[PDB]
Amino acid sequence: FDPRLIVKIAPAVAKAAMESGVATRPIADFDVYIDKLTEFVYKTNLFMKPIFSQARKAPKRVVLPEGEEARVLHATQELVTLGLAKPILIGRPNVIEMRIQKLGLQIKAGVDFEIVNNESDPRFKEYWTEYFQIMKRRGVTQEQAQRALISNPTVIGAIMVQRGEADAMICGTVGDYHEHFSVVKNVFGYRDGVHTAGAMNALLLPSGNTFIADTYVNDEPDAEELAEITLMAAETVRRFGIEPRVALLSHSNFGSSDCPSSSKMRQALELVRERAPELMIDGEMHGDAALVEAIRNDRMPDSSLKGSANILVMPNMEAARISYNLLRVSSSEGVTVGPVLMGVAKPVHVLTPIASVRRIVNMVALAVVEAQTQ
Amino acid sequence: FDPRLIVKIAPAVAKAAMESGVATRPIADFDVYIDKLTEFVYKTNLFMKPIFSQARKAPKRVVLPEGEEARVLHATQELVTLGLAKPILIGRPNVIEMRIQKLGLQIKAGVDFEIVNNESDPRFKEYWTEYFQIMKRRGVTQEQAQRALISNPTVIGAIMVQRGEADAMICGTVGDYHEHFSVVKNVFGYRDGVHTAGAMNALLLPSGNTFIADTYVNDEPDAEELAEITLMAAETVRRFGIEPRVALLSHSNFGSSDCPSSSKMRQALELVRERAPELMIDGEMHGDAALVEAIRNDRMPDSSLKGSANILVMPNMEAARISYNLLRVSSSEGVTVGPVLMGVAKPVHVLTPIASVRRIVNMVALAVVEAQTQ
Repeated sequence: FDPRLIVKIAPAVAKAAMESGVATRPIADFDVYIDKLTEFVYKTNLFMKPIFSQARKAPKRVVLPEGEEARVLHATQELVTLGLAKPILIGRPNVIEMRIQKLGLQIKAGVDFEIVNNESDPRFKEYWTEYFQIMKRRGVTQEQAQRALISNPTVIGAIMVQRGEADAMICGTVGDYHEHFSVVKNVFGYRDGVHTAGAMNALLLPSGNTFIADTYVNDEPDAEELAEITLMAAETVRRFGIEPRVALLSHSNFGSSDCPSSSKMRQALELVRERAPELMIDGEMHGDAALVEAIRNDRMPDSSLKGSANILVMPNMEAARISYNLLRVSSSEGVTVGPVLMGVAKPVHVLTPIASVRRIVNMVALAVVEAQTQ
Repeated sequence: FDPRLIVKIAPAVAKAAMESGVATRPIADFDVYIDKLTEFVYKTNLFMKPIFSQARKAPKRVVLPEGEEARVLHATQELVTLGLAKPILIGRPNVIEMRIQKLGLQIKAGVDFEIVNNESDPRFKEYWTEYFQIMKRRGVTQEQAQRALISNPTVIGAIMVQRGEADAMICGTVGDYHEHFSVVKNVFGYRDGVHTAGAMNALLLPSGNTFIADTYVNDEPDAEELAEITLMAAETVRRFGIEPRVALLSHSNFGSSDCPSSSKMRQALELVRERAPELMIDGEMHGDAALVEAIRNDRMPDSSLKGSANILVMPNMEAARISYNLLRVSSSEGVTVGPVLMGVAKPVHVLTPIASVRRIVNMVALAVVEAQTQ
């Protein structure tokens, strides 16, 4: 599936046909032919297949709090089959075992996956003591914390990953985003060198692999907070293998409106350019200007952004979720990646309850993959 | 226990002893004497003894969501013994039975009291569908509504009282106040004719029995919200039998400060007088001027407030919660009543984790007494 196939074969075939004397239309723009063939290559990037392969090379421990949920179970089987990770499901062992037989799945407790029982836990005193020492000053009493471990699976899995029992965690298939995130932010803490976190959702457009952030974390991100989001999203996209072409989006077209929200983007731009000059980024611009090069070159030819931009940064959360949701039904394509969490010290990702099992498998892979590096 | 006993006996005995001539000091001012002893009656009224008796005549069904909690268990015994209410406890039936045996209480499940098992109840599909129809537009998904009924005890009892299966409810022994209250407000609804909710805590004091509001519901009540809190408190205290002496406390003393906090009080004072002129109330005043009649008469001769006040209204919850918390340990007396919820349509109250067993006993009684009427 190497992309350079089209770049090398079709010109060498057309030139050999032009010379062997069978071609009806020689092409004068023989170098532009080369350019067009790269335009296909920027689009349709295949970042998921390698990610899985490195996951197979070093499987890690992954906790899934919603063990009783059916979508979690279908993925645990697919994970054990492909050899990606060792899943630890939290929940009631009896309801999980009964549901597995109802689904027909062949995965079995104690071997394929390890069940942690929220009601009965031998380390139950250690987990609420750990959780209490983290939340004692944040308004969670001891009597609440014990009730917190039995009630919220997400709290249990967080304590495990911090202690070292589990290596990564994926949750959020049941429950609103901010209920899980609050647990994650408090226990794991911000990654060193970072003071704000962000969510990124991936979608496959006619424009190619395209990203949106921040989706579920920050309602009105700060100018400085928008900068830390862009940098991390650029690094994560680089880590997938795609070239980071960033675009700060707004209702204002390159200073057409001087409102506080459009002004916020332009300040963020100057803070990013000093931190990472090598990064390609330009704003603020209309959405269309970020995806269609022809529109951006008419509004400003000197712009450093080249082509369709793969990373899109939204001025506020509302612009993100309204755009991302509408686009998912507008460009029907398979789920590449769910809501990526960035900026947390331990490898964790949180999903929405409308995520497919395939969406779950991918995110668990992305976690194990991130968990190998430390 | 009649208060009028010392009102008529002690003067009449004094009048015959002066006629007999054996008295050494004649109390020539009998009417002043009558005023002195009627004041002693007014300061110390039990206001619980009639309540308990009323509960004994008609015990009602009370649901205590945190049934496993030991303090609830201790109170359930005294409720069964005194024949005050029909207790329905929610929790894991196995832990309750074990703790009962460790505690040595004579209450027997299914005999003295009824238990509803949170993990399994036949009336589960009906309850989550009932809670979902109230909370579908308030951010509760179908899947969330189910999970709430298994692990949120307060939600279970709320649905019962609204259905009619249970007559009243007493909760809050475990958890922050606002968690339980949020459940209560959305399910039961505001009482008709009221648009705000009020919490009242009572301490027997040197000045007498005294009430304070609003302690937990509203962090910064506006002017009309204070007025409604006042009127409800005057109604509730009149039920107790103590005549209502209302004083709107503030840092300003009768206009010493023109800041918005003091301005809010004065407006409410005019609002209260227009809605019901009969109530005895004067504001604003220093804290001390509401208790020592000597201090108030010096700042305000024609003050309508006469004597030590018993209903102190606060400008903001912080002043209230700090006043009541400081006085509860500076009085060191019987608990009387705890946080009295006012404005809710159904007979409900929420307590604090520091609530004693006597407080739970007294408060469960108070609720049974509320349930006799409709």
